Formats: sequence, C-alpha cells, structure tokens
Amino acid sequence: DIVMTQTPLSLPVTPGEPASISCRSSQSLLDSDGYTHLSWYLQKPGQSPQLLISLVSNRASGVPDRFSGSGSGTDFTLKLNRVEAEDVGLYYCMQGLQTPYTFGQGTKVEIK
Amino acid sequence: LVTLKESGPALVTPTQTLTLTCTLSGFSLTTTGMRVNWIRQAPGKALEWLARIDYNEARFYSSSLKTRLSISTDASKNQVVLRMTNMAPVDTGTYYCARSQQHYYEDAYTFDWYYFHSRDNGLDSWGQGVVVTVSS
Amino acid sequence: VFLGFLGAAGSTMGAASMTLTVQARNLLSTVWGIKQLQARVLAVERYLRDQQLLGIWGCSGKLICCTNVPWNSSWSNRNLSEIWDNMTWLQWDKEISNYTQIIYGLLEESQNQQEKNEQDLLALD
Amino acid sequence: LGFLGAAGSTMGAASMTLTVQARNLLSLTVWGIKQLQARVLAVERYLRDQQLLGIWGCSGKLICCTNVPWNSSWSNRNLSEIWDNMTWLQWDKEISNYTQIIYGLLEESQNQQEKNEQDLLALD
Amino acid sequence: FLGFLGAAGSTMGAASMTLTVQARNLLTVWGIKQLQARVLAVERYLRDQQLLGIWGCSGKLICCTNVPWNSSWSNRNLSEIWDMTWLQWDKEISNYTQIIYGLLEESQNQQEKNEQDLLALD
Amino acid sequence: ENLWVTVYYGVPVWKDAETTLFCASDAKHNVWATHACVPTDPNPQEIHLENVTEEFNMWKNNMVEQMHTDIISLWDQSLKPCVKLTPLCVTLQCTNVTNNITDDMRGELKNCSFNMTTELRDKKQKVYSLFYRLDVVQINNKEYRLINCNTSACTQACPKVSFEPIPIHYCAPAGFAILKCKDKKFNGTGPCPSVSTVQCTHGIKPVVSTQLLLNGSLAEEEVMIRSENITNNAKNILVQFNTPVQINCTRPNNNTRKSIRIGPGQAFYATGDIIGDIRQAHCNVSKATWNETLGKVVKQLRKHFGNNTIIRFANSSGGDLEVTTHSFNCGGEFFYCNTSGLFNSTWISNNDSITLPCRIKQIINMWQRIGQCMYAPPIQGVIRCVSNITGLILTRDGGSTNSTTETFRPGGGDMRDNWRSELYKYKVVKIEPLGVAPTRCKRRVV
Amino acid sequence: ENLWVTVYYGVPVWKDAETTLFCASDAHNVWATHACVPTDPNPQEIHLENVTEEFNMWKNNMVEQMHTDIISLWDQSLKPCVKLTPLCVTLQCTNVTNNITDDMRGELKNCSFNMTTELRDKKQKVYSLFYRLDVVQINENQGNRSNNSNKEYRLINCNTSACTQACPKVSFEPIPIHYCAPAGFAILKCKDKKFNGTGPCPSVSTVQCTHGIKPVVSTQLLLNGSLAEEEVMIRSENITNNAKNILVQFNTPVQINCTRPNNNTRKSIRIGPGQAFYATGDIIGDIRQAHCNVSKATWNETLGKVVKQLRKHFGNNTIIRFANSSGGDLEVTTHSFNCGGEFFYCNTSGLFNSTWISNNDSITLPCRIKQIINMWQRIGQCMYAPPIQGVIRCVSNITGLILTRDGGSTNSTTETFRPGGGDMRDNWRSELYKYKVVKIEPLGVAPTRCKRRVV
Amino acid sequence: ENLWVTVYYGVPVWKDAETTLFCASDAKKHNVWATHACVPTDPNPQEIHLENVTEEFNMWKNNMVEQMHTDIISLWDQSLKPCVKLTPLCVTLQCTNVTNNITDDMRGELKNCSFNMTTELRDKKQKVYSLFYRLDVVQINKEYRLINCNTSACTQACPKVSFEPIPIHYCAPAGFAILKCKDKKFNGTGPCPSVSTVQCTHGIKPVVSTQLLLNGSLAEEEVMIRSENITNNAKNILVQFNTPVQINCTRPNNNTRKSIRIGPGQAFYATGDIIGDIRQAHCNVSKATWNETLGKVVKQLRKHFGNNTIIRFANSSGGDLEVTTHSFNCGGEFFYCNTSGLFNSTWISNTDSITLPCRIKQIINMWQRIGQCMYAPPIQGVIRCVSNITGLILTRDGGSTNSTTETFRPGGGDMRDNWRSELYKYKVVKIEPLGVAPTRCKRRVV
Ligand SMILES: *[C@@H]1O[C@H](CO)[C@@H](O[C@@H]2O[C@H](CO)[C@@H](O)[C@H](O)[C@H]2NC(C)=O)[C@H](O)[C@H]1NC(C)=O
Ligand SMILES: *[C@@H]1O[C@H](CO)[C@@H](O)[C@H](O)[C@H]1NC(C)=O
Ligand SMILES: *[C@@H]1O[C@H](CO)[C@@H](O)[C@H](O)[C@H]1NC(C)=O
Ligand SMILES: *[C@@H]1O[C@H](CO)[C@@H](O)[C@H](O)[C@H]1NC(C)=O
Repeated sequence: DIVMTQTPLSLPVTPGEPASISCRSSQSLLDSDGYTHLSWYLQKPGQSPQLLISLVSNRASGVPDRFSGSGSGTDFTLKLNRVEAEDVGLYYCMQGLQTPYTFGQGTKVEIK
Repeated sequence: LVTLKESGPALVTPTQTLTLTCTLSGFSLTTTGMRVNWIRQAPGKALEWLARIDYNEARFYSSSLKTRLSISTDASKNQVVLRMTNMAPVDTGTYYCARSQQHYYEDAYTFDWYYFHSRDNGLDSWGQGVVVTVSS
Repeated sequence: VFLGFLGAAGSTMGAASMTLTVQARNLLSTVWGIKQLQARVLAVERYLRDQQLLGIWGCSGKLICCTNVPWNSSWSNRNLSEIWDNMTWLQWDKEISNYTQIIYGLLEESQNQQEKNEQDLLALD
Repeated sequence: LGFLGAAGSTMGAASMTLTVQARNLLSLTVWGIKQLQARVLAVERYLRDQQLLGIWGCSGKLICCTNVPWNSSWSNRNLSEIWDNMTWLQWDKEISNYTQIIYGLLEESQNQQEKNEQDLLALD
Repeated sequence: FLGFLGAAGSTMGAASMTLTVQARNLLTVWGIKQLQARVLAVERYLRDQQLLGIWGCSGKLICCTNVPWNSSWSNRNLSEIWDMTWLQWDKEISNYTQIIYGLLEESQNQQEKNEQDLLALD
Repeated sequence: ENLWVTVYYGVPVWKDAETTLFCASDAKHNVWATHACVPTDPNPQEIHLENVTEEFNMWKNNMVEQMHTDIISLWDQSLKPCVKLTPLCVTLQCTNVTNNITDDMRGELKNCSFNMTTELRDKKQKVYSLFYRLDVVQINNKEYRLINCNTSACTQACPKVSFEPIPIHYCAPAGFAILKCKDKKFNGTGPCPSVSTVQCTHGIKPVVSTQLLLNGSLAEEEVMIRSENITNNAKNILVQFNTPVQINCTRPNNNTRKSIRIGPGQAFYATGDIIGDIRQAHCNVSKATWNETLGKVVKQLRKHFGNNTIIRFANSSGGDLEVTTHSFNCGGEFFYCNTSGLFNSTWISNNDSITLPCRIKQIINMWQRIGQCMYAPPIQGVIRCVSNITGLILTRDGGSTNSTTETFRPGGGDMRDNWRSELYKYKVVKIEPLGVAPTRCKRRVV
Repeated sequence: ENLWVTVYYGVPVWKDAETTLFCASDAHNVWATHACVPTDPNPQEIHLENVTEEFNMWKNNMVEQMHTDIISLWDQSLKPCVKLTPLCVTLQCTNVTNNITDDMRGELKNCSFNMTTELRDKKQKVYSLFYRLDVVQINENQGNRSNNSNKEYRLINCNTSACTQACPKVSFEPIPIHYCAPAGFAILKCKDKKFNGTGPCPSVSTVQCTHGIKPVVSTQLLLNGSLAEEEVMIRSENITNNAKNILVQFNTPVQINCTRPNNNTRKSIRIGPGQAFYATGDIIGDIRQAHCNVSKATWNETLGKVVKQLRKHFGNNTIIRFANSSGGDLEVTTHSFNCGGEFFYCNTSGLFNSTWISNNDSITLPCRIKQIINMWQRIGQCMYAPPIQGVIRCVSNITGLILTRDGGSTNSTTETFRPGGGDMRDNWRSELYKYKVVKIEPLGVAPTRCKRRVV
Repeated sequence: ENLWVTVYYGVPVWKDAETTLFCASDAKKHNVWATHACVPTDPNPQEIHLENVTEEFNMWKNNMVEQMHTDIISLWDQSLKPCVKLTPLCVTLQCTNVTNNITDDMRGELKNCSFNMTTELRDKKQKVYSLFYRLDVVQINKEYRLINCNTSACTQACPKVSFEPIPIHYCAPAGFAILKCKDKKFNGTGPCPSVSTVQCTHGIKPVVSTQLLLNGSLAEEEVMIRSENITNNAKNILVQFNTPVQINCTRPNNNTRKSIRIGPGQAFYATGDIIGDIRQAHCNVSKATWNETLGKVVKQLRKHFGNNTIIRFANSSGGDLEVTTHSFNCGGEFFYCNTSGLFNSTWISNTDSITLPCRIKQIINMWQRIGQCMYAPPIQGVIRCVSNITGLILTRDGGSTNSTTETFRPGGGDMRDNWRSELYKYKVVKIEPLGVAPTRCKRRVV
C-alpha cells in the first residue's frame, strides 16, 4: 500500500489568512496516460466528507473558488487563498492510482 | 440529485457478521462507468477505504482486510451490500459509502463512448453514514 | 491491293494465290492497358510461331515456296485442275486439317535431309 | 564509327556500315509497365519493318538489289551527286512523300517474280 | 527422337542432326509475371535470329560461311572434335566467341558489297 | 508422275476463336473511360466478300461476354475515384412529404432527418434530406435506415462524369478479324449469304435496360424474332423493330440539389426540397404507334406458332421491382416504369398516348452485383428525356396445352441480352496464313 | 589451313541465369487465385544421359522466387477480406470455468466488448472467447481484483497493426503448384537416388515443369513433403559450421495425428455495413487441450536412422544427443503449422529428448492455438483466423526436420542437435533439391571444311 | 545508263516522334523518386559525336519535359499511397501563442495547439499537444483548425522515404535515340550545328523549386537566356548561370519529433517542445558574388533588349505564397523564403551576405492540385544545407515606356520550366532503318 503523509497535524489560522496543507506519497501517482491521481476531502464537524479537488488541480462542482491544489510526482500542496469561518474542519488526502486507497492522517483547521 | 443512504445494525456483538445495505438514488450501478466505494472512519481517527465494486462486477478490497470483507450488489432493487465477518471491538466507527465514476465521454464522429483514464477520478458523492458500535 | 484484306476469300485458290501480300501485311498492323499489351504480345507470338515454322523449312522468306516431298494421293484423291479452278481456300482447309500436322512434320525432315546433303556437298570447292 | 556515326557521311560511305545501326534496333512500380510497353513497341516496330522487308525479295539482306526500274521523275538526279555529295537524311527529305508509291510497287513486283519462278519451276 | 534437349550428352555428330527440336522449342501476380516472361522470351529469340540474320544465314539453321577458322581459337584437330560434346566444347571457345561473331559480321557485310559490285558489271 | 506439296503464306482461311477486343471511340470525363481508349479510324471501310457463306451462331460468341465484363470493369473504374457514403448509415427520422401530395405519390417520398458530421470530426450538424420509399426501410414518426446499410455502403456518382452512353467500337487485333453479316433475312443462327469484313464494328450504345431495348438499331426489312429454342419457354425471346416508337419519360418534380459536407473535401449531394409541385414520373408513348408495332409483332411471330393460334400479352410474372419494371436512366435519374399498360391485349386470327407510372430510386445496384453498388445524386430541375423503343425481351409461359392461348410476358434475365441485339451481325474469327496445296512445282537442288 | 568456321542455331548448351518461372496446377481458393494455366496431362521427362551438371542449393533462385510469390499470393488473398480495425477495444475478459480441465486452466478467456452494428449511431455488446495468447492486459495496475473479476484486456496486434481477418470462403490447403520455365529456358531435374546438397549430379534429366510442390508452412518438422528414395538424407551448407541449419529428409514417413477436441461454435456479428466478424461462440461439451500424437516406435526408429546418418559426417564414436529449442518467440521455438484453418503451436520437447551411445505406445505433444498470426515474421501485417465449427482432425507425414547444430563442444564430446527453422525458404529447399533452372544458348560456332559459294 | 531502286536496311535516318523513356540510376533507405526497382545505368555511357548534321532542336514543345512531369507526379502519388492518411486530425485545436525564448520576428509564427486525439483503442482518447505553424492553421470563429480541413485530407509522408533529389537518367528504348546538342551558345530554339547522339542522358536531379534553379546544370561558357518570345512579357523567360553561387539555408530551431498513436498501427509524428531559443529560418547569399551574377544577367539581357536601356529587378507582383516565395525542400522540411532582398536593384548603363527570411509550412500542396495534399512530418535536429542556384525564372511587366526601365520580377509557378532547364540539350528521335536509293544493279532471275 502507498503510505500517505500529511503535514502539519493541526493548522490553527485566523480568518482571512492564507493556509496551505502539504502532502506526500511513497511512490509517484502519475498514471501511464499522463494523469496524476490525487484528491482532497473536507469533513465538516458532524457532517460526512465531501470532495474538494480531484486530479490535483481540477476543482469539484459547487465547491468554492478559494480552494486550489497543485503539485506533481510525490509532492502535493493544497493552497487555500482565504480561510473563512465555515472552512474549519478536517482535511483529508487520497490517492487514486491503485487499490487499496490510503488516506492521510488529516489536518484539523481551527480558528485562532 | 444523486443521493446515497446506508443502513445496518447500530449495535453488533463481537465475532458476528456485520452487513451494511447501501441504497442508490438518482443513479444506477448498471451505467458504463459508475462504481460504489466503502470507507469507514473510527472515532477521532483518519478514514480507511474498505472495498468497492465496479459496473462489470469487479470487486476490489483492502490488502489487510481481504479475508474479512465481501461486497455484492444486484440490479433489481439497485442496492449494494457489504459483508464483514469476525467483527472486532476496535472496528467500531462510522461507516460511509461513496460514488465515483470513470467519466465516459461520447465521440462526435463515431458514436463510441470513450474515456481518458480508467481510474476513480475523485469520489463525487458520499453517503450519510451509519454508526456501528462493537460491544457486549 | 485493290481487292482489299481477305477480299479473295470466296475466290478460287488459283486467283487468291497472287494476293497473299495483304493477308501477311495485316498480321502485324491499368487492366485495359495490360489486356491491350497481352493482345499485342499474343499477336507477336502468333506471328513468330508461323514465321519460325515456315523458316525451319526451305521457305524462310518466300510466300509461294515449294518443297521436296511427294504429295500423297490418298490426301486429295482427285484431279489438279478442279482444285485450282473452282475450289476455295476455305473449303480446302476442311479437307487438309485432318492430317495437316503430318504434312508439316514431313516438311521438317525433308529440309533436314536436304540441308545435310548440302553440307556434305560443300566440301571441296 | 559507333551507332549513327555515319549519319553525316555520304550515302556511299554510310552504306558500308549498317550492322552498327541494325544491332541497336533490339538492344507495382510504374517503371515495370512503362519499360514493358516500350519493349513491346520496340519489338513490334522491328517486326513490322522486318516483315515489310520480307514480303519483298530481301530476306535478311542489308544490301539488296531489285529488278524494279527507277522512275526519273522521283528525284531527277544522277548517280554521282547522290552517292558522293549528299547524305542519307538529305535523300530521305527528298522522297518523303514518294516512299509509299515505291513500297507498294515493290510488293507487286515481288509477287509477280514469285509466280514467275513458281510456274517456271513446275514446267519440266 | 531423343526429345527436347535430349542430345546434350551425345557427340556433335549426333547432336547436330536433331537440333531442330530445340530450335522450334524456343517460342494478379501471374498476369504480369507471364507477360514479362513472354516478352523476355520473344526478345531473347529475335536477338539471336537477327545476329544470324545479319550474316548470310537468315533462314538457315545449318550453314557454313567463308571466314577463316583461326587455329588459335581451338588448336584442336577436326576428327576428334566431332566424335566431345557441345557442353564440353562451349566452355573453351567462350573467350574467342565474340571475336568469331565480329569476323562473321564483317565478312557478310563485305560479301554484300561484293555482290552489289558484281551485279553492276552487266 | 505426281504432284508435290507447296506451302502458301497468307491464305484466307478462318478459324473460330475467342480474342479480347480493344475499344475505339470518336474522341469527341466519361463513365465508359473514352480517354483510356484507342481513337477510332475516320473511315473504317468494309470489304464485301463474295461467293462465301459463314456459319454464324449467337448466344455462344465471346464478344458479348467480353463486352459485358468490359462494361462492368469500366463502370467500377469510373466510380472508384468518387467519395464513399459510409457515414450515411445512421438512424433517419423520416416523415411524409407535405405541399399538396398527390394520390399516386402518396407515401412514396419521405422527409428524413439525421445527424451528420461537418468538416471537423468533433462537431455534429442536423441535416435533412428527401429519400424515396424504395431507398429506406423501417427499423423495428419512426426511425428508418438506408436499404444498403446491411449490405455494402455505396459510393456517390461524381457529378463531373455523365451517364450518357457514348458509342464505342470494338476492333480485332493483329491476326484476327470480325466478320459481319449483311442479309436482311438474318436468322438467329445459321449461315449468312452476305458476309463482309470490317476492321471495327459500328457504334454500339452501352445502354442499360431491363425490359425494353432503348436507343438501338433498327431492322431494314421487318420485325425479327430471335431465340435459342423457340419451343423452349425457358429461353428469352429477342424482338427487334424496323420502325421505332417514341417514349416521353419526364420527371415533373422540380427538386433542388443540396450539398452536405460530410467530411474533409468530400460532399454528399442530397435532395434539398421540392420547390415546385409534386407529381409522379411517367413515360408517354402513342397508343396508335404501339398498337401498330404490336400488330407487326404478331404477324412476324405467328410463323413460329401457327396462324390459328391465339397469343396474349401479359405484364411481368412477378418478383423484384428492378427485374419486373422497365429500368433505364435519363440524365442521371434512374427510372422503374410499370409496363402493365403496354403488354395488355389479346390478338385474334383476324388522350392518344399511353401513360406508364414510373418510380424513382436513388440507391440502385446495377447488374446482378450485390456487394458493390452506387448512390445516384438528385438532378436539379425538371428532367426531360425522349428515346426510341427499338426492341423487346419477351418470355413465354409453361404448359402450352391445347396448342393455343400462348401468353407472352416481358423478360429481363441479364444485361447481355441488350448487347446481343446489337452485336447480332458481327462475329470474331481468327485467320490462319498457313496453307498446304499440291502442284507440279519442285525445288531445284545444288 | 583448310578449316573454316560454321554456325549452328539449335546447339544444346546451358548457362545459369535467373528467370520468372510461371506456375501450373492440375485444376474458390483465392490463395492460388485459380487463374494459373493448367498443367499438361502427360509431363514429358526427357532423360539426359552421358552428361553431369553441377547442382548446388542454398543459392538457387527458384526457392527465393517461390518465397516472394507465396508472400504476394498471401497478400492478394488477404486484400479483399474484411479489416479488423474496430476490434481494438477494451475487452472485459475473465477466465472460463465451464467444464474446464487442469491443463487448460487460464488458456481461454471469456471476453465481452462493445461492437458496432450496421448503423454508426447504434452499438452492440457481443461476447467472444479469445485465447490467452491473443490478449494482453491494458491496465495491469490497480491489482487484487476478486479471484473472479473482469480484468480489462486488448488484442496483441492493437499496438502493432490493425490487420485483416481470413475469409471463410477461401481455404489454406497446400494445393500443389508446378513451376514451369518459359521459352528459351529449361528445368534440369537431378534423378540421383543418393544426391547430396552440393555437387555434380551423375544422372540429370530435363523436364518442362516440376512435380507437385505443396507449399506447406512449418518451422520444425517438414509436413506432407517428398520423401527420399532409399536412404534418409542430411544436407547443410557447411557441416562444420554451427550457424547453418541442418536440413534432414526422411525415406519413410511417420504418421502424426493432430486434433482439437473442443467442439467450437462460430457466431457471426455484423461488425459494420456488409462486413461480419466471426467470433468464437459457446463451447459445447468439455474443454481439452489440443495435441498431436506420434508413434513412439516409429519416431524412435526414424531418430535412430538419422543418428546413423549423423555418424558419417562426424565421428561415429561421438555421442549424439537431442535437446529441445533454446527459446525465443512461439513462432520459432515451437512447431507452428496449420491444420484445417486452425493454427497450432506444438511443444516438441518430448520428441527431441533422447541421447544415443555408439554401442501401441505413443507420445502426446501439447499444442496451443493462436488466432493472431503474422505468418511471415512480419511486424505490421498479421491476420485473424476465424474459428472452425466442430472438431478438427489432421493426418500428416513428417518427412523431415530442420535441425540446428549447437557448437562450442570439444574433443568430440556431447554433440547435441536442437530443432530450429529461421526463414521459411528452408522449408521449400528440401522440395526443390532436384531442380535447377538453366538458360539455353542455341547459338554456337565450330570448324568444318566449308566455304560460302560465290554466286 | 539504267537505274534500279534498291532497299537498304539500317540507314542512319531519324524522325521526330513521341515515346516513353526508361529509368536509369546508379546502384548506390527508400526514396520518393525512382526506387531500387529502377533499371541500373551503365558505368560507361557511349557518346558518339555526329558531324555534318544540323538538327533543329526546340524546347517548350518536346515531350521529354511533359513525360518527366507525368512520371514525377505518378511517383509522388505512388509514394504517398501506402502512407498513413491524416483524416482523423480534423478536430478543434485550442492553440495559443508561444513565448518561450521568443524573438521579435518569430512572434505568432508558431502556435502551441492541444487537442483530443484517438489512441490505439477505439473506446479511448488522449489529450495530446503539438506545435503548428501559423501558415497551416486558421481560426474557426483560441479554437483553430487545419487549413486542409475544409479541403481534401492530407497524407502524412512516411519517414522511411526521403525527398532527396537522386539524379535519374532517361534512356531511350530500342529503335529510338537521344540527340544532345554540343553547341555552347545554343539558345532555346535554333538549328544546333554540333549534335551528338547518346544512349542515355546525364543525371537529371528531380528537384522542384519555384523561383531559383537549385542544384541545376551550369552553362559551358556564359550565361544564356532562353524564352519562347523575347518580345512577349509572358512565357516565363528563364536564365542559366555559368557559375554557381552558394546559398546557406538553415533552421536554427532545435526541433524534436514526438510520436502520437493516432490509430491502431498508425503513428502521427507531431512537434514537441523545442530545445533552446527560437529563431526564424533564413538563407544566406553573399552580396558580392550575387551582385556579380546579377551584373552578368543585365549584360546578357541588354543584347536582347538593346543597349543603353536601364533594367530593374524587383520582387514578385502578388499571388499566393507558392509563387510569391522561393519554395524548395531542404533536408525534408519545405521552406518559403522572401526573395525580395535579391531582386532589388536598378542597373544603370556604363557603370557581406544577404539574408532572406523564410517560412516553413507542414501542410502543403506541392503541385497545382487541390484534391491531393501531403503533411510533411517534422524532422528533429538542426537543419542545414548548402546548394547551388544555377538559374532564375523571371517575368517582365507590360508597358509603353519606349523600351526603357524594363522591370524583371521572378515568378514561374509551373514546374516544367525547372524540369526543362536540364532537358534542353536532349530530344527524342525515331530511327527509320528502311531506305530506298537507286543504283545500277538488277536482280538475276533464278
Ligand atoms: C535564338 O532563338 C531565336 C528565336 O527565339 C532565333 O531567332 C531567329 O532569327 C532569325 C533571323 O533571321 C529568324 O529568321 C528566325 O525566324 C528566328 N527563329 C525563330 C524560331 O523565330 C535565333 O537564331 C537563335 N539564336 C541562335 C544563336 O541560335
Ligand atoms: C590430333 O591432333 C594432333 C595435334 O594437332 C595431331 O598431331 C594429330 O595428327 C591429330 N590426330 C588425328 C587422328 O587427326
Ligand atoms: C405517412 O404515410 C404512411 C404510408 O407511407 C402512413 O402509414 C402514415 O400513416 C403516414 N403518416 C402521416 C403522419 O400522415
Ligand atoms: C498572438 O499573436 C498574434 C500575432 O502577433 C496576435 O495578434 C495575438 O493577439 C496574440 N495572442 C495572444 C493571446 O497573445
């Protein structure tokens, strides 16, 4: 299985302040067709997780514009331009290169 | 809109087979690219992908829990059933379900449905999830 | 050439034997291109088949040439005046095509024996 | 010397060398069909000229004499200025339109000679 | 009748009598192959016929000219030559063959000029 | 005291043989490839042969088969550089045609709509076209598909070439001759007392007809009947006329040709719309001339079946439309006429024109070829075409009991029967210059 | 000197040259096109005594022309057939288990894929059974699919070349063809009973056309060939060279019974307008591996005869050993041939599994059937063999082998011989061993006491 | 005193005729021109000089140039026939300008286009990208399309074959001969006083160009100007250089070639990211030698247009890029150079290098055909070639300036003038061995 590492464990930031969540993988997630498979998920407190970004940079439908992602190979960062009061929750990463899919340890976001 | 709902026993005794029924709404598993996953979440811990089933009855399970998981589905009532044998008390947690698709596109010249990649392409929708407690 | 090509077909063999130059002169004159080439090659091979058969005899370059072979009486069984004065070349072939091959074979051995006789003759002068 | 090297020479000088011109009369891709058609045309032209010569009294003869009288109105020239002063090309340009009437009479002359030889050889 | 090419192993005296059977025997992918082979065979026959027709043997398959036989060509007595074979004799005269052909051509071309001058005396 | 054999080179001796003839045209692109043919002679003079008769035999000569294969090969080669109609095999949503549809054309024309690709393969377009009922089949407003979809896709006919039959001449190569007959009382087979030799045959029109001979030659004396075995009803009866009648085949539908861009460079010419009135295509032939022509057929046909017999003309026996209807082509449009009004009469032993309903088919498969085929583009404007009926192809019925009531129906077995009616006098032959004859001549030896 | 030159046209003389030999058949089968001229009913074989001709193989042009002609004939036969271009799709295959056996476990795949119908807008889902040697997994990643999971596969020729499919109305039977020489050329047949690969033939006899040459295609064992006269023969360009194929010809044949016990069913789907793809239907009955049966005693006696003939070219005290193929692709490492339209790839390891010391029962050869065949060691011109309904049986005559000497030994020890077969020209070299085309020269000069008479 | 007509065979008499010439080349992988199947040439060609003969040579009417044009067209089409067709490339391309190390002159010349292409599988596609030049792409309404998309689809040239102009020789068949004019001062039309026959002509390079005769034959002693009508402004007046000038054409962009699986077994060689900086292709011609050659040209033109008449060389007069730009092939890629810098001067009586900007096109129409085009694949590496220009194809301008200020501008869109600049010394004649002449000799009666 591909071990996924997520840094940092907790990200306490003030509203309106940019934040970034780093992520790594044991091996490269580049498919033979040239597509890098990696997705980000947000789990609100008391709600089921929802998809944020897919294929590293493609944004999900209905998700806010502030969410963005980048990276290639074995390094992926989830850059957030502005952190709102509703964006607090647990952020999870996922690799879709091969089964079984492994999630990261999570990144709790709490207001300062 | 596409919605998913899960159901099963909330309190399960140890060493008993646990079954989970997932109801699909707004879509069907008979589509050329649909697939339903199964991800569980322990209280205060990270998520864990358990198993998934494709449209062509392709079943995929986890490496550590291959001998305990068993997924199946039927096109009659449009439901997905996941079976888990030999439940341990450490397996207590919220069990969710998800939806993913290969994103098949139709060509304009020929009328063949093609695709760019053969993977999950992100988990679009997620279920509400049920709380399964393993205790005596 | 006033009679034209094949104009002496219905005439007698005596009158048609003096106009054999027109018939001999008329012997030469994609998928369509390949069939046209095949037709031309077939005409060339048909001309060479008769020309070499007439050349192996003592009639290489003569239209009316005689041979040193006695005519078998059983082939015709009739007179000579009635052949060259009322009979045509078309009806004569029907009477000689039954054994024309044997006549042709004879015309070959006679030329071979005449040629070896000439070869043995040219030895001292 | 060489093919056609005697073209600029006189009629009498060019008549001495004729085998050098007689030997050169035979010698998926489009090249195959092109060369095949050209080979067929060349052998057909050689065969046509050879048979045209064979119907006359010259069978395989380069210098062939004929008993046909020469019409003075065809050229109105003597033997000295046409064999020691002019070439073959200049002679061809003078009887270019008089060749068919000479070729036609040659065939009938040979046809009469053949029947005269056949009838004489039959009487004995 | 030994048959086509059947007198190859015999001597020159026996092979020279039955050579007419060999002289008269000289005359989609398959379509083009057949056409090319037929064209090659036709041109291969006419060439030899002309080399012969150029000399005084246009319609004579057995002829003897007046060109002097250079002894250098063979340097071999005549009685034993007629009775080796043609196969055993062709490999030796091979080098002198082109010389012989040229000599024959020259002699015929002259002979024709001599007969032309001979017919001019009357 | 005897004779000696003397060979002659150039004797006039013929032998029947098969030889591939070569074309000859006046050289005035064409569907018969006039450019890829040797030009004809300005005056192919004939050589009349006296005191000789030749045994002619029809239905067995290789000239008709050679011409049939040549016509098929020329038709395929002239159609090869055209564009292919492979993307046209899709679902067509067709509806009936509006704008005062007549009773005869009721349901015979459909307004089909389908999805086709533009010059870019990643973009579609919704185009519509008018297709006849004979060119479409229902799929079980309803969905329709072309009749050539389960078989092979048909190439469209390049508008640059024309379907006008250019008269071609067949000539025999070196070493062969084509003898021709010249007597007026020429039978089907047998000997001909007036045989002539000509280098090239006359202008043969490569017309394609299945029931009535069109634009052919005329008899010089009277109507003649030709058949392999007149007593056998299985063989077709070839009839030719001495005075032809005129047929007036028109197409009153004033249609507009619409070009549809189906791919890069290639274009599909579809029937845009009927700007004018809608009416059924028909052919007009005078009743008096047809009645007189039929009166001449019975007079020259009763000699083979008796004078007291009664003959009856019936329509086609039944089967496919392309073999039961009079099919031809005028200006690019293929017609299929119902000749039930012509062959409908009874003959006893002793306003003024007949209309014939004709159908129009675009996807036609000429000859008996099934896989290969062609799509005929619609010709804009009113089509006008007049021609001469120079012959018929009849077929008798079985039984033939009580030696009367001989029913005659039109035939149409193969296209060869058309060219057989034109090449009836000509016959190829092979000449043999070698000749053997005895005389008193003896070759002198040295 | 009183000797002068004389010319003779018609002299019998020979010369080596290259010409385009045309064919002749006894007379749809478009593989031969049936347009070739028929052979004569009485082939005249003129014996040519008192003459010896130097015959030499491995450089003769008749085998090269036959190879090029059969390649052109194969291309012409496959030219009007239906192309299999739309078959390159993602095939959802799985292993078959309906009455499967232990030896055929995983050798047959039950594939499912989308196919086009006669209409372009509509598509159909067809099912076909492809062999394991004709499919390759597309996405080999994302592993751990359930033991019974539909893995995604694709044809082997998809990434090389979309080739055609063999038409069912034609047959690949080896119809004998006779190569005739044109005018001005002759074919010399060496009728020597003990003729060796290169040398002067004592008894030579000309002929207008060769005998019936069946264009059989094989790689290791020569099937349906011409046997020897009295003793088996072994030929090679250089017997001391290990890089040359050692051709072997037998004098008596060994009966080989090849069969396919699977009761195959053929289903026809309309891949497009007028074009049809004959797919493999449901198998009726049990599934068993195709094989070939060879008699043990007959093969052992034939091997002993070959060993006896191998003791004269080398030392007769040398140990002759037989091993299987070294390796490589299945086209050369296995005995590949055609049997009733079905291509077989037999494992001949059991045949060459013996050693010889200078002092009923039968063996089963496991064969595998492949549908994609390049057929001439090509890289972009293959063909698809349609399935044949019912069982398939074949009775052939293995008349020879194509051995390859394994060099590197010393002191005349452990001389091993392995079967080989490179170019397909070696298969026809054992059949055209007696023929050699020659160009005749009817012109010749000689001396005689003659002179041209002055007239 | 008596004369008798005699027949002579093998006379040296020839007549002008038309025939198909052979193929001949050295025995020195594939080629777009005559492949290995061509007949090899002899290492020692025979050249027999002929005296006392003045043959009337005449170019622009001989069938040698027409036959060469026809077989060159046939060879080009035959070579492009088995190659992969680029018909599925007609898709919308989302192009954008390239800015990686761009220059001031190459701005907008190259477009970085991305499109959805089909892979080897029928039910799968790939998102590939390629660099296309601005001259072969057109806007649709960022979305672009190929210039050949609305016309006939182009066939991608196979990389195995090469466009190198390997010299070929046109051998005459049997019975025909090739006459070479040995006169050094021989113009287009006139009787050549020194004509020498030859079995096969010299090496004619099948190089195609539009304004400059590249790798042509040099004049023997001085620049010669040939034209059908020296007084007409039309007819494409061409010149020949006695000495060659060097031209260095190169593509400094270090281009790369990437393979895209367009279909099963078909590969579309596209353009990847170039390595290094970008730069415009150019051709370098030395100003000194070009000015000297231009000085020889005006000197050779003044003898035909009269003395003390100032002449002016200016650039093309308009039209498409094929006639307005100097097009040729260098290494495999096709160039289109702006030759305005060369023909730009005014020569008045009594009197370091020039760079030419070039453009490279991938989708071209080599000949004057719209239905046949070919996509040249991009070759990797730096292209550099040195050649010789041995002639120009000039065109005059009409005017009534009293024979003053004669403006000469290049042109000549026809390829047959390029081909004729080498075949001017040769002509085809038909040998007539039959001849009749009278002599005093009579055939004896035997
Ligand atoms: C160059 O070619 C020209 C024609 O372009 C030749 O001009 C000839 O000039 C004479 C002068 O008396 C005229 O009678 C002829 O009619 C012209 N010929 C033609 C074909 O028009 C000129 O002779 C040629 N120069 C050389 C040196 O050969
Ligand atoms: C054979 O040849 C030799 C050498 O020329 C000669 O001496 C000898 O006499 C000849 N023999 C006969 C029998 O003629
Ligand atoms: C169209 O015509 C068909 C017969 O061709 C008929 O069955 C159908 O009812 C008609 N439809 C309409 C809407 O008139
Ligand atoms: C691309 O370059 C062209 C040509 O200079 C220019 O007109 C156009 O605006 C440019 N486009 C962009 C997006 O820079």
